[PDB]
Amino acid sequence: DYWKPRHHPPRNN
Amino acid sequence: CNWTGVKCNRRGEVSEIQLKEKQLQGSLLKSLTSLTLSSLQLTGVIPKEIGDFTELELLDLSDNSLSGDIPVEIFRLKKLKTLSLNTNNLEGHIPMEIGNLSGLVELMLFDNKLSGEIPRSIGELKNLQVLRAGGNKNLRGELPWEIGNCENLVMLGLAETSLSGKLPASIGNLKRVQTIAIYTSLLSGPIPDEIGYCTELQNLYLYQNSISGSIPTTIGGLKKLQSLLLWQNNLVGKIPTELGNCPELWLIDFSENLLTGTIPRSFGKLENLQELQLSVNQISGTIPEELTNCTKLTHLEIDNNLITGEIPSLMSNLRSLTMFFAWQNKLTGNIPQSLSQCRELQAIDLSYNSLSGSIPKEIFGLRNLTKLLLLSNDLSGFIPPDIGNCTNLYRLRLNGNRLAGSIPSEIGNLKNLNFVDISENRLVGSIPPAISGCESLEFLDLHTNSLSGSLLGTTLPKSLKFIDFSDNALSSTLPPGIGLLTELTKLNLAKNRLSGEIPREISTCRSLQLLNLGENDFSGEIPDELGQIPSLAISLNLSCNRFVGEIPSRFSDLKNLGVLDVSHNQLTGNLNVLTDLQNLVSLNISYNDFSGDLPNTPFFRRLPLSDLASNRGLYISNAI
Ligand SMILES: *[C@@H]1O[C@H](CO)[C@@H](OC2O[C@H](CO)[C@@H](O)[C@H](O)[C@H]2NC(C)=O)[C@H](O)[C@H]1NC(C)=O
Ligand SMILES: *[C@@H]1O[C@H](CO)[C@@H](O)[C@H](O)[C@H]1NC(C)=O
Ligand SMILES: *[C@@H]1O[C@H](CO)[C@@H](O)[C@H](O)[C@H]1NC(C)=O
Repeated sequence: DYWKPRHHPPRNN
Repeated sequence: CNWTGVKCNRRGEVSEIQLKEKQLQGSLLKSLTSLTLSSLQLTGVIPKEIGDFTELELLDLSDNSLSGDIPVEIFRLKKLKTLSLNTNNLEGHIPMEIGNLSGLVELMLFDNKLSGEIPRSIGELKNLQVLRAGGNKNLRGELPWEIGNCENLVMLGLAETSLSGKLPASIGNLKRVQTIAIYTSLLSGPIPDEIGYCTELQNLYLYQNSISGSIPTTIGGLKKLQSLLLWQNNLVGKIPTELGNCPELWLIDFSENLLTGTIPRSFGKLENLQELQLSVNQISGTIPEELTNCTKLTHLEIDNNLITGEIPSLMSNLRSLTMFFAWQNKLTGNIPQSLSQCRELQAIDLSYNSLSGSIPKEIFGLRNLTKLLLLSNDLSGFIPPDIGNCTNLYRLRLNGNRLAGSIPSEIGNLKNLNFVDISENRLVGSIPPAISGCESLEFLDLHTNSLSGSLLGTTLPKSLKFIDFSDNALSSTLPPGIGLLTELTKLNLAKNRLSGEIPREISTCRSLQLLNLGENDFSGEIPDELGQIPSLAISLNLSCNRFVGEIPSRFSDLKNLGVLDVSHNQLTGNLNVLTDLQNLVSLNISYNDFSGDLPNTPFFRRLPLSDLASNRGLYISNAI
């Protein structure tokens, strides 16, 4: 099942 | 004729058949207008005989296991306004004869095994509104030019396909299209400027392709635009100023591209912007103050760019901000205290900048802040006592700054704090006993500071997993109460003034994988207890101390130890106790008083001869 629309995963330190 | 699931026309003939949400298996009245067999777990092919129901208008076979091709006879049904084949096993091409269904409105092919190209025939469907073919990995080829002829399209999605090439300029003819979703595909070349002709466009999702060129300026003339996801492409050039002209734009994600230039001041006019993600680009300039006029902003991720200047104080105006990521930039100046007027902040990451000054006390007044990451900056001054106020703080990283003074005791007030890294600063005095109050604390990194005084078991929480106190001035003895932390995976005390024996209580740290005691004043004999910790696996470093006596026989029991360094001590006797450790990878015995022969084995043969030369009697011998 293809993934629904999403934003760029945020990345913190 | 009504039992259930069967409906008749007025004239008395069977009209509609519907069955769903049952459980079944296996393969599957010429007046029937509507046929739904859906979610039936059906297998096999679609019988070509389907094409014989001439009055068919709806056909929904979706959410089954059907295989084989889509029979071309299916396209004989000239009365079909809905065809749902989605979520099946279907393979093959979309037949050209698709163009013959002249009244088709809805077409759902998504989540299948389909391959080939999209026929140039789709252009003959004048009533087509929704076409969703995504989630077919081998659907390939360029989007056909003829797509511009479907005048009624609202929804188009090809996501997670192998669709390649540039989107045709044809796309600008779709004057009613609302959502274009083609993401996680093979697209390359520039977004065509003609896309600015699609007046109803609301949502543009092109992310995770190879799209190159720049973001067309024409995109600012789309007045209904709401969400723009262009993330993870090759996009180049500056962000169009004209985007400030899209009153409805609530989400902008350009993350992971090549964009340069400046964040445009015009963004200040977007009164609906909730989320701005520019992360991982080349954007230069300063954060423009006009950005503080977007009152609904929850998410600002500008990390990994070239942004210079100071963080604007008018940031207090964004009262809904949950997340602020500016890390890996050129930011300078003080962190503004007014940032604490954003009461909802969950996560602040400012790491890897030039920020200077003290950490403003007010930021610790945030009752919802889980993550505070200020690492790698020029920050100096004390850690404020107000740190005790930040009730929900989970992850705290202040490492890589100039911070001075003692660790404030009120940090013991924080019951959710999991992870704390203060390493590489100027901290002084003792580790505060009150830190025993962080009941959740699993990771404590204090390394490379001026920390001083003694070290107690009562001083530390028993939930600790990771401890690094290395590179300090810590002194007196490693307390017996160290045996109280039974969760401790990794303990690094290296490069201190520590002294006395290693307490036998160390034997009760049952989880200890890594132990670094290197570079201290430890003396006496390595206790037998150290060999009783089967978990010792990653590393054991006893080097650069005063240890004497012999390697304890119990050391034969560390069957998992990969790295062992006893070097630069007064150790004596031979190595025989070590000879059977099969997982021992690295061994450093140099600068000791060892003597005796070692077997000729690839292990001992790999030991540098200078290592044997710094001992008393060590040599490789050959067995008789
Ligand atoms: C952290 O919590 C402190 C304890 O209440 C708080 O303290 C004071 O500020 C109030 C005014 O708001 C003063 O009337 C009071 O004298 C202060 N209390 C003490 C004992 O120092 C801090 O202001 C809080 N810090 C932050 C940044 O919110
Ligand atoms: C053991 O400790 C010494 C002293 O701190 C250090 O220089 C050495 O590299 C450490 N050994 C290993 C194997 O990393
Ligand atoms: C002992 O040898 C290991 C492996 O060669 C090395 O990493 C470590 O630096 C050495 N210890 C010291 C004190 O130099």
